[PDB]
Amino acid sequence: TVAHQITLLECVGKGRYGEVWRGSWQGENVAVKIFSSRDEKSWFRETELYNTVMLRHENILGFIASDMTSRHSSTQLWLITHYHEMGSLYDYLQLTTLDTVSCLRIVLSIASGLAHLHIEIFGGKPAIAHRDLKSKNILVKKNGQCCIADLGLAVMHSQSTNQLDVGNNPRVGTKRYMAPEVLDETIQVDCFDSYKRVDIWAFGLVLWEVARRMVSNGIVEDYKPPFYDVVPNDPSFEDMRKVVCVDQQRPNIPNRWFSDPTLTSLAKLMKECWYQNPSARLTALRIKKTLTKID
Ligand SMILES: CCn1cc(-c2ccnc(Nc3ccc(N4CCN(C5COC5)CC4)cc3)n2)c(-c2cccnc2)n1
Repeated sequence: TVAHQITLLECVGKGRYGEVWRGSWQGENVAVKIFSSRDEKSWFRETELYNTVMLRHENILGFIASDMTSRHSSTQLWLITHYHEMGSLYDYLQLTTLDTVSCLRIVLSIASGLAHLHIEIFGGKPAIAHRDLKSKNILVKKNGQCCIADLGLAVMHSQSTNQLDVGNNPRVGTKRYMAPEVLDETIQVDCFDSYKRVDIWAFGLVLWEVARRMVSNGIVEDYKPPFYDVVPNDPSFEDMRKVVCVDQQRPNIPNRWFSDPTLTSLAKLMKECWYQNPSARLTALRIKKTLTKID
């Protein structure tokens, strides 16, 4: 049962991460991620998280089950979750432009999901850093809010024991979105705060991607990924470090943005996610409060 109770209907994505399928469970739409054979530790970590923690939130991909199963005479690792037909924020930002209300809805939902991850709840969940946040890791829901997915690189911290749980995963984050301290390998790995600060850096990149797609003064930019103009597709590790650490570049913020009320708040936020000093960066909770106030 659990995975034998599921019919894989159509495969909506294939990539390094493996495969994502739309499928039926009880005649219900579910997402089914089938992990690539290279990536069993991400499956194990995510199964470990969603099983040992009460991790449920509007803006976090809703867990249904994890399972092992045979197909084509080989073991497959499955993670089954709610299904969101609109797909990834990354693909959404190419299929449409945004007004002010829908841009703010999107980024605030993301900040809310991320704050919920970052914040320990007592008697309950530990603090959780995501460590691979990106537009391709964020699902758009029918109601226009988003939810965060792909918890396989997650790190946890509990105040009761003061134990940092970094797990055992050789996988590293998407290179395009790696904060400088990850690229120049100076991140203080023993301090949980360092990982929250990595999620904030990545959140600023996503915030940048979204803001760009908001119409202001009747105009809008084509979708482009962070640093699209200084690194190739599938950027390499040294590709990113030279741009981020040596040149210390940031995605460009048009000056005009500071004449638009909404874009002004957004551009101020992103700049305070990109401080090269990780301790200078806003926290997720502060981002949520700020966006909650915007109009
Ligand atoms: C690869 C990123 N990931 C997306 C999902 C995920 C979770 C829940 N629901 C959905 N549904 C969905 C619907 C439509 C589309 N499409 C949109 C447009 N289409 C265009 C062709 O060019 C782009 C591409 C595909 C994609 C996904 N996906 C998951 C996942 C799944 C299970 C467990 N853990 C994570 N990982």
